[PDB]
Amino acid sequence: VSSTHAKVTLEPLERGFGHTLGNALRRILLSSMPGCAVTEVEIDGVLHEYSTKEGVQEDILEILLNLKGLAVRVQGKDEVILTLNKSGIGPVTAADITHDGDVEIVKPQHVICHLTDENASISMRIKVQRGRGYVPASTRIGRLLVDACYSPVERIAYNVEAARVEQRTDLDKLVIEMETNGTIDPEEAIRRAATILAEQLEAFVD
Amino acid sequence: TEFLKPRLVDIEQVSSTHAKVTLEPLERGFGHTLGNALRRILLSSMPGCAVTEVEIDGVLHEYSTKEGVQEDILEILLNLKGLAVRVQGKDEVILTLNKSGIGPVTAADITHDGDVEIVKPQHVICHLTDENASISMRIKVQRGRGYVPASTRPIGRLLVDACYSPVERIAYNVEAARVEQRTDLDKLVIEMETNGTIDPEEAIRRAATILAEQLEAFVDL
Amino acid sequence: LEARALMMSTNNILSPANGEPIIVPSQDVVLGLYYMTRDCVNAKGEGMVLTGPKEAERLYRSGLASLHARVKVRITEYEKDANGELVAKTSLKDTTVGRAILWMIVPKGLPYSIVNQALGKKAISKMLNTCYRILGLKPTVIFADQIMYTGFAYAARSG
Amino acid sequence: EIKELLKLGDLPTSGQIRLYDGRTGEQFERPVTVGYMYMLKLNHLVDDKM
RNA sequence: AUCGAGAGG
DNA sequence: TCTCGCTGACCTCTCGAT
Ligand SMILES: [N]C1=NC(=O)[N-]2=C([N]1)N([C]1O[C]([C]OP([O])(=O)OP([O])(=O)OP([O])([O])=O)[C]([O])[C]1[O])[C]=[C]2
Repeated sequence: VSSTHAKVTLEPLERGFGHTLGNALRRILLSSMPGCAVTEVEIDGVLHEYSTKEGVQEDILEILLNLKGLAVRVQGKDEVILTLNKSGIGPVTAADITHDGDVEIVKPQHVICHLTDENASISMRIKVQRGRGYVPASTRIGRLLVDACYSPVERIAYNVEAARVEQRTDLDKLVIEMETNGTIDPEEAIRRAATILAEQLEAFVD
Repeated sequence: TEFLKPRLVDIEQVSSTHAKVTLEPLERGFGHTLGNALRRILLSSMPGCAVTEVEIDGVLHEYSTKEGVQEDILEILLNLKGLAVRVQGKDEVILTLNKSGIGPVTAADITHDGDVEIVKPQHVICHLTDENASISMRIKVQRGRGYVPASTRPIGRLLVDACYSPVERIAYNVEAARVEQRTDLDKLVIEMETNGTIDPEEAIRRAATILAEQLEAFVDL
Repeated sequence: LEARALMMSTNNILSPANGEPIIVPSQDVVLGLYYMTRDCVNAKGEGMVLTGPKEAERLYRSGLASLHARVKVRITEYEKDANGELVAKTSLKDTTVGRAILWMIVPKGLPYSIVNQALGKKAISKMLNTCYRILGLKPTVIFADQIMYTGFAYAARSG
Repeated sequence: EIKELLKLGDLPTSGQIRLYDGRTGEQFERPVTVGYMYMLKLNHLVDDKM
């Protein structure tokens, strides 16, 4: 389908194991996958989220939402700071961030803001932290706390359909609806989730 | 971002059948995943021993009665289906029951075998009413998993539906655990009810091994 | 050949007595759609801005946000042009988590206002009729199958 | 009287209990009434009719 | 086959 | 105009007696 959307199917699974394997993998991908994403941002123009800047097409909520949409990879830093200063006429693009060695952007063409008047401009610094899963900004509690999506998965879904092998009719087939943000290959994300789940129960394997 | 590994910290035996298993060092969100996966695997794929065939000398078919026995042959077959045994030697074994005189016929009356261990010799199979009557049956016990009906693949042998799985009930609860100064960790407490055939720790090991064997397919490309 | 071309259940979308669709979600599916699209005051996850329906689904599955939470989501919708081409429109709309999740099965070419309400039987009937009028036969049958699946699933989840 | 009998058995008086989905382990969002109803099998078996 | 008595949808 | 015959009022299963 895409470099971020993939399909994997396991047909010969025993009865009742589809809702075990798929559910476990879905939970691990949703809540346990490690990753780094934007969690904080400070804007000179706007002191608070409620306050609205002048000279930029997108409101503060849209800016925070685009920051949430940003997918970033950090090499060896737990918390890193990325700064963006933009001037002229045109949309504010993720490629405008000053390049850093430890920080990489999978999709440079990610719009954060749209510039309306050349008189106004924004200089913004974003904080990126490595974590696991999705923690809302409300639970985290002029610093703008934005939601952080550490887990690379964008959507995970599984569906169990009966598949019949010769002489056996109760066997189950599992198909995976897997969507990623482009940080890692969705197949490799499935591999990571399976590895994590296997390593969790290593203390019980005979 | 290293993940903690759960450990078997306590296996409590409330009774011969009722047991509680605790898994203390679990991360947040892993308790429910492990509990559900282990509960499903324990309720589905635990092997056990159940009665498959019963041969009575004076009985030709299930829908008959034997003189001196208060219970019908069908009821005797149901009572033999409700029999829990353990075999260490091989899967297939033959048990012979013989008793005479007035009095209930219990699971202790089966002839003693070194391999076969009857966990509950108290429950009755049939009753003998008058002294002259006698009962003589050959019981076949096999090892398997799940429910295999007698309909799915001589005169005088009585096929019995095999409820192989020894697990009766599974309940799991996730509670907070205090490891070092961390409070985000939680513990998984698995509650088991069985027929006495399987060891709860062995049940946990078997379930985890099945889960890992299934997961290795996803681990590989 | 005549069975396939005339008597197939896929060719029987509309009633012969009147142009209303004859296949319609009912019972469990209607209850599921009505549970998804209904809203509640002070539900868990209220007031959070979402980047799309997929984030709403993620918060629902994670247990972070309720299905009736009144949130603000970015929805991209398509409307047919004069020549019939599809042009997208992106905006932030006041909706709920359930409606955002439901929007994923709605085919391209329909307004978001169809799902931005508590969906009864009449609402789903009108939505199916609109889908048939705008898109055609095969999109209508695919949409009906998806609606039935979603309604069954979320009626089961509703308890 | 039904509520009192439920009380004596250490059961909720509303007649509804919290159920968990077997396939996922996720609690159902609303309480579900659970009890014992006398079910009958009618002489309308499918094998006699197929 | 037909009739009578039921039953289900 | 009003009596006065003549007309009309889906599918499936089980049983026994002629
Ligand atoms: N031609 C003709 N003559 C009849 O005398 N009957 C017919 N058909 N049916 C058929 O069977 C449906 C109702 O049966 P029922 O028992 O399901 O009642 P119901 O209200 O629909 O549901 P429920 O029983 O759950 O209350 C009905 O449409 C029809 O096709 C039943 C009687």
